[PDB]
Amino acid sequence: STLELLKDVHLGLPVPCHDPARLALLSGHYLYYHYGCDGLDDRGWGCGYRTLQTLCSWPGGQSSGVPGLPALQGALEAMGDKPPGFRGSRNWIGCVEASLCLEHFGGPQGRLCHLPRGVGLRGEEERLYSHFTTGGGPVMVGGDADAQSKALLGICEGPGSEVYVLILDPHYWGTPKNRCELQAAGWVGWQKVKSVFDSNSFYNLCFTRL
Repeated sequence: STLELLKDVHLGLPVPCHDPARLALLSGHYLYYHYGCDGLDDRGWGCGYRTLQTLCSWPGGQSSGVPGLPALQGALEAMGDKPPGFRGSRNWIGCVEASLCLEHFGGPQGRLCHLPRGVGLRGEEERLYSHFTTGGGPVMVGGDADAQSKALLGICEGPGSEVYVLILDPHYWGTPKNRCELQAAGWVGWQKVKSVFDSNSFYNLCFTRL
């Protein structure tokens, strides 16, 4: 009768440092949306929608008001952001579309941020700490130029301020049994910012707040 998705899947993960100097995790709850999780086969193109659905699930960790992919595409058509025929298409979306859909469906507020080429998080480290500390939600990372949408759920750093971010990857295909399975395979996990955000690429972020 109901869509049974996994909740708060990062819980139980070890800190990626021996002695973290700073650590901030999101508050509130979210669900793990991923390829095909609702029966629609969006492999290869749907991951931006899946990350967006995760954002929509926060902070209640509830699926009941989270739109499906067709409804998301239909909203973009209705708003004039995409041409007729977009609904039913296999077109990808990113942070720009996500921010528009958040507003349309009354989801958390979605604030855009562009990261150009540069070191680390390009100066946005402090914003990310403050964001999570002040009740911020999952941060979408667009899938442009790497073909992988991701959500950011936390941030920490070691003694030398090498930063790690807690990443949620929506590319799982199948039915994940539990959060331990996701953690063991790295579908959710801490990663060094240097590896998540290639210094020679651009990234878009969409911060969620409520």
